[PDB]
Amino acid sequence: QFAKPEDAVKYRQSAVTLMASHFGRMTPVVKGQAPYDAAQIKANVEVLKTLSALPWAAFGPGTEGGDARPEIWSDAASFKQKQQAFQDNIVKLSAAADAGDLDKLRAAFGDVGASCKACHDAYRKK
Amino acid sequence: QFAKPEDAVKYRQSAVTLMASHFGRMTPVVKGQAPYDAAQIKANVEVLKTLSALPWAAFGPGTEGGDARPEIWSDAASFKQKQQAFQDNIVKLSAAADAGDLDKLRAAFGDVGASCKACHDAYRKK
Ligand code: HEC
Ligand code: HEC
Ligand SMILES: O=C1O[C@H]([C@@H](O)CO)C(O)=C1O
Ligand SMILES: O=C1O[C@H]([C@@H](O)CO)C(O)=C1O
Repeated sequence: QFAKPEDAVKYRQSAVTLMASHFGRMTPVVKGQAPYDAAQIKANVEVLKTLSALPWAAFGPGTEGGDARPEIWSDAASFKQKQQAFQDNIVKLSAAADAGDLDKLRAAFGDVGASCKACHDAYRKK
Repeated sequence: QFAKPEDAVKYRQSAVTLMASHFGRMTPVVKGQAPYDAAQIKANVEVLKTLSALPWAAFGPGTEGGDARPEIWSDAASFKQKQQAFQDNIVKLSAAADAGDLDKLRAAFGDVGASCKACHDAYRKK
C-alpha cells in the first residue's frame, strides 16, 4: 500500500508509536499506581491486539530505512520468529485481560515487554 | 495516557497516518484499478474501524498543538459533531464491506472521504 519505501517507514513508525502508547499506558495499572478496571483494560488490550499486527507488513521487501536493521531482511526467518513470539505473547495478554485477572495481566504484560525488548536488541538500530 | 501535551500530538499524528493509509489504500479497489476481494476489504475495513476511533481521545483538554485548530476546543460540540459524522460514515463503510458489495463500498467510501475533508476544512490548520 506504499507508493514509495519512505511511506512504509512513516507507516511503521506511526504504528509502533500507537502500539507503544497502548501498551505503556497500562504500566500504572500493572504497578497498582492506577486502579484496575477489568472492562477498561479488556477494551484497551483489544485495541493493542489490532495495533500489534500492523508494523510487520511495513517491513516488506524494498522498505529498508528508518531504525530498522538490514538483518530484518537478510535474516527474515529470525525476524519473523521475534515477531511471532511477540504476537503469541499478545494473545496471552488478551486472554489475561478477557479473564479480568490482574495477576495474570501483570505476568502477561511482563512477557510482552520482554518480547519488545528482545526484538529491539537484535533488529533496531541503536 | 500522555505524560505531556506533545505526547498527545505525536499520538494523534501517528493515528491519522495509520487511519489515512488504511482508508486510502482502498482507492485503487474502489476505482476498479485493483481487484475487489471481499474478504480482503472486510478485514481491512475492520482495521480502519478500530483506527478511526483513536485520534479523538488525543485532543483532550490541554493538548493544543500540531495542526489542530484551537476551535477544536472552543467549539467542542461542533468538532464532536464532525467526528461523530465521520464515525457514523465508518459504520456505513463497515456494513458495505461486510456485505461484500462493491457498489455499496464505493458509495460508502466516498461518504467517508467527504467527511474527512469537511473536518479538515474547519479544524485543520492550512
Ligand atoms: C520486532 C519483532 C519488534 C517487536 C516485537 C517490537 N518492536 Fe518496536 N521496533 C522494531 C523495529 C525494527 C523498530 C524500528 C522501526 C523503524 O523503521 O524505524 C521499532 C521501533 C520502535 C519504536 C520507535 C523508537 C524510536 O526511536 O522512535 C518504539 C517506541 C517501539 N518500537 C516500541 C515497541 C513496543 C512497546 C513493543 C512491544 C509492545 C515493540 N516495539 C515490539 C521492532 C520490534
Ligand atoms: C475531525 C472530525 C477529522 C476527521 C473526521 C478527519 N480528520 Fe484528519 N485531521 C484532523 C485534524 C484536527 C488534524 C491535525 C492533527 C494534528 O494535531 O496535527 C488531522 C490531520 C490529518 C493528517 C495529517 C496531515 C499532515 O499534514 O500531516 C492526515 C493525513 C489526515 N488527517 C487524514 C484523514 C483522513 C484520511 C480522514 C478520513 C478517512 C481524516 N483525516 C478524518 C481532523 C480530522
Ligand atoms: O512501552 C514500551 O515497552 C517496551 C520496552 O521498554 C519493554 O522493556 C518499549 O520498547 C516501549 O516503548
Ligand atoms: O486518504 C485521504 O482521504 C482524505 C481526503 O483526501 C478525502 O477527500 C484525506 O485527507 C486523506 O489523506
